[PDB]
Amino acid sequence: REIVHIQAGQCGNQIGAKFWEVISDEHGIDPSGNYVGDSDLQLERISVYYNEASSHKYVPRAILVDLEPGTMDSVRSGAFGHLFRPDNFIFGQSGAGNNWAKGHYTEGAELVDSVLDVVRKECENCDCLQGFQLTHSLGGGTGSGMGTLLISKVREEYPDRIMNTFSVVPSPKVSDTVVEPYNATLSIHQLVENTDETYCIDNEALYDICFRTLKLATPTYGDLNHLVSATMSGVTTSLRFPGQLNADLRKLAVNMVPFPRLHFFMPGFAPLTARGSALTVPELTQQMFDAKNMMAACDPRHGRYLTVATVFRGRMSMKEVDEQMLAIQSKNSSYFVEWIPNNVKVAVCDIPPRGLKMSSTFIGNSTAIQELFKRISEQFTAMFRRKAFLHWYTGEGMDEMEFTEAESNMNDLVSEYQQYQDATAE
Amino acid sequence: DLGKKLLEAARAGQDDEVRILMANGADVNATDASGLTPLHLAATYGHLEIVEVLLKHGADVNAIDIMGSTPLHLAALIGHLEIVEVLLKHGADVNAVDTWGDTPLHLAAIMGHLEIVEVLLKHGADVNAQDKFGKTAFDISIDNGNEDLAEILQK
Amino acid sequence: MRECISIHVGQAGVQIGNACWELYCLEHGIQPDGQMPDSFNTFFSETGAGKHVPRAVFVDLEPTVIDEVRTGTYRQLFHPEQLITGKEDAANNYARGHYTIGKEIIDLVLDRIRKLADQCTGLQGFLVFHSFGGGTGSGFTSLLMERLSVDYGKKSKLEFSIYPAPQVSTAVVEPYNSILTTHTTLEHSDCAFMVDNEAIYDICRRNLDIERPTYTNLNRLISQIVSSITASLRFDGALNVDLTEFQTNLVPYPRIHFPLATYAPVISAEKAYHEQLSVAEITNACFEPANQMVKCDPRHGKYMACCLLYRGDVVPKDVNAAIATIKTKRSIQFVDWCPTGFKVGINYQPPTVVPGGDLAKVQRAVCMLSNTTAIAEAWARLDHKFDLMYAKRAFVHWYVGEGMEEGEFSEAREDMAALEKDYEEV
Ligand SMILES: Nc1nc2c(ncn2[C@@H]2O[C@H](COP(=O)(O)OP(=O)(O)OP(=O)(O)O)[C@@H](O)[C@H]2O)c(=O)[nH]1
Ligand SMILES: Nc1nc2c(ncn2[C@@H]2O[C@H](COP(=O)(O)OP(=O)(O)O)[C@@H](O)[C@H]2O)c(=O)[nH]1
Ligand SMILES: COC(=O)Nc1nc2ccc(C(=O)c3ccccc3)cc2[nH]1
Ligand SMILES: [Cl-]
Ligand SMILES: [Cl-]
Ligand SMILES: [Mg+2]
Repeated sequence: REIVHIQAGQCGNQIGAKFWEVISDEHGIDPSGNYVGDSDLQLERISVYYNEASSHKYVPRAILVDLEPGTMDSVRSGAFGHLFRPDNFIFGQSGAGNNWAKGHYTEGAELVDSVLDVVRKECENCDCLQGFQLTHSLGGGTGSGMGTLLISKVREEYPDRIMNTFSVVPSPKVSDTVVEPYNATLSIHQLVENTDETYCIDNEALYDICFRTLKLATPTYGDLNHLVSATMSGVTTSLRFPGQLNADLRKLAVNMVPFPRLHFFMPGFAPLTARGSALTVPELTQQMFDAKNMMAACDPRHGRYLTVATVFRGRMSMKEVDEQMLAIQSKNSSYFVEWIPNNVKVAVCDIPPRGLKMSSTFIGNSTAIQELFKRISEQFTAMFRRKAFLHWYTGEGMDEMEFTEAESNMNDLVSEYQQYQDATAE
Repeated sequence: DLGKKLLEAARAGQDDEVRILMANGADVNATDASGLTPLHLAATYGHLEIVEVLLKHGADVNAIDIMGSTPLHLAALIGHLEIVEVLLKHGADVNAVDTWGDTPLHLAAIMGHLEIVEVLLKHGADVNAQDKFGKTAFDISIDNGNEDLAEILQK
Repeated sequence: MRECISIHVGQAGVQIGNACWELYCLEHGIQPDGQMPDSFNTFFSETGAGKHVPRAVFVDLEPTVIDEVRTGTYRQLFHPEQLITGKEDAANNYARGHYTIGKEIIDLVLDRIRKLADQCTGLQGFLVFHSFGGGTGSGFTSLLMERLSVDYGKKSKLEFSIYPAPQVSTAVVEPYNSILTTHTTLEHSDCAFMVDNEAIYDICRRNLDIERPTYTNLNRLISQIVSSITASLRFDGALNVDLTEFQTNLVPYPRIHFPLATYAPVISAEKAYHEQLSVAEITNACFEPANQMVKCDPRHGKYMACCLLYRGDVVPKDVNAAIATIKTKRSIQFVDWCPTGFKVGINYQPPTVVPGGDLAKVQRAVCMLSNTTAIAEAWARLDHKFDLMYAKRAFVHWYVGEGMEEGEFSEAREDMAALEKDYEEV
């Protein structure tokens, strides 16, 4: 039933705040916690993300974490900033300086226990805890370094709970800091072993969408986060609203993850809109299979789909949906592995998102995601070959062979995808 | 030894401690264990004022470490645009190849330093230079779908 | 008067049990509160207040579905202690339903069943409703069947099993669960009536003019067929008067205990003035594949047994004449070691249809239960989907992580291979 949300670091807290603004509006929740909605459907599954306080007040089951005090002040200044439980703000004083080592072994380790005490308090309150949800970047130090430390500590305490992450992947197009490949490679190692699902939210792709499709000369983090919050809203639709699907996180992962290490998804969304600016079902179905709509800078046609889940939101003909979805598979039958029968599934929710009569969200488990990891591995290897900036990490206790291991594990993952990309039914 | 102290002073960016060490005869072209010189380290960590001072006093702009890395390789990898321009102005080999077959254009391409890419091209970067896997800088931009970089490499 | 206890496992079982007991009540003139202004005592106990209470248990590992029974029109009908729910479901994982989560509630389910059996003067056995694809309908059912064979060794056990169809399912692991539960249940079940959701789906579309059938559309049609299969147990007829007789008339060999059901006529409620179909017409429709519960071609197979269960205004002489015509048909080939004959039962009550359903009233209807080798085609389809996924070990880690050994996959698959061979050797 209940989900415990965590958001770590500057990026984690920023996209995490935007997620709560979006689904709160969908559920008709006031910035003070008061429900002021029209429909009863807005409340059926409200307990999944909201604790039901005394005065008919709904309080996000969210924990906010950061070694930087600044980002916490900015959350409260937001529209819904005072909706969060004050005691669920856990922040250090020093900051992470974009150093994965500082977040994972040094400052982060000093603060991780204080964070788990807050997680435990939220958990014991849950009737039947469904899983954990984390938002964070992989290129920084707090979200990447301390986020993955949090995941492994949460995995120890709650081994039988699902752990999904919305992980933002670094791109030179968004932040120029050149240690991000280090931080992301060290983190992806952690995610491969300790998360059940990971949504690859690639800043490369977010920028390209804004810059080339939405024609935004200079995309801001708000332009990028508009795409992220809309994606996260659709990805969690089946959990938050009544409809065909009644599945918990565990059931959603069981049918999407054929292999334990291949749980990194390509999320997509249609239509793509800029902040403040209706498609047919065929135009919706075509768009979300189109490379331009992917939130991970990968071309699906360069790989093969293992599993695909799509959720349509709005009032629309289910039959027309079934036919279009059928139209794509048979037309592109080669891009879907033939050794997982019926691997493309569809769901519909009559309640559309804010400002749209029609929308659809795409969740792909595609071998083409290896293009993302090969891009990071290439940058990682360019820096690591020249040993540039390693002192920042070895000075924080890290061993140098941790870098070789992360690189090695990164490439084993790439090889796994390529293995199943070439396998046949025979 | 004054060479080790000039190396460390150039890494940390201590401008004043560089000229003092150079005032007591510090080897401007001193090498560490891996063959890096003060100019390698100042260019790696964005210390422009030390880069220019070293070049005014006998620094080999095209010195190479054990792995064949020149100062321009490192400045291009890390993204220091001004340092890249100074080095070229003082005769940096725009097409120096290291032990991995990489040229400064390769490393600027890999790391998405588009401004450096353009500068290197304007100074004669070889678009046909192949690394030890056969990739040119344009191959790298196609393989990782970098449309912005590919357009730059085609003009 | 020998009692029968119905057990409904998982969402599919529960929701189909709802439609069945809904229909049972109407056929015996029982109100939703059990009040009534003899024969049906086999399925309904009788209290001192005159309340007729189903001899039924509903079991699910999460409470969403059974909670609607506890608040629907029939909240008064059932024993409340016979509506049993856990809090966390099997996540479409056979292993969860059988090994980890299922074992946390099995003892309670048995004690509640014992309570019902203690009120039986001569318990015949159990009717078990469940899906193949669900983790509860598969894993917990096979666990329940194993435990019932130990505690009720002499009693008979019948299954109504929902065979998976991609058109109305969002799970990809259903082939696994389907073979796993069949393997471990085969030896503990005396007779099993499989319901192919695709067959019910096509019937709802072709005969009932329903473009997008819901689970309610399917279940009302399914319950109409279950009712006609169990009618003999509730109306003191001549044919199949006790559970033991199902096996005698339909199962010449214990492993080949999957009879094919064919029901006719299915007419849309919009055609309230259709010309009534003769006995000969509805009988010939029992040999049209389009009316069968499992999709397969009996013309390829051979009959080992054949029962015709008529309901309504049916004169025995017209049945003998219609069968006389059927025996000339070349498509109907019996095995050489069986009486080439049809066991006939007639229930002169006019068929009942639920108010709110999609079926027109008819004066006469029939259900043919036949044990044909052709149903092995339905096993072949499942076995093939199983083979494609298990060749790459896809999804297997989900099961191994829930108290199951990988060897059980191949052990179950070999059992299926031996079952297909059993059909070939007949
Ligand atoms: N005919 C029919 N089929 C159903 C119904 N509900 C679910 N199914 C089918 O059953 C399969 C899914 O398994 P469920 O029965 O829903 O799962 P479960 O037994 O509750 O076990 P869990 O995995 O723990 O949820 C799919 O093939 C569905 O198409 C129903 O009401 N009627
Ligand atoms: N989309 C998005 N990405 C961000 C945001 N803030 C930082 N990032 C990315 O995250 C990386 C920097 O990590 P950051 O979260 O700032 O470090 P941390 O605070 O220590 O966890 C860079 O790749 C940034 O592009 C944001 O608001 N939105
Ligand atoms: C907080 O973390 C998550 O929300 N994780 C997550 N995983 C998912 C997988 C699938 C879906 C669907 O919408 C769906 C659509 C059609 C058929 C089946 C499922 C939704 C998911 N959400
Ligand atoms: Cl579907
Ligand atoms: Cl006969
Ligand atoms: Mg269920």
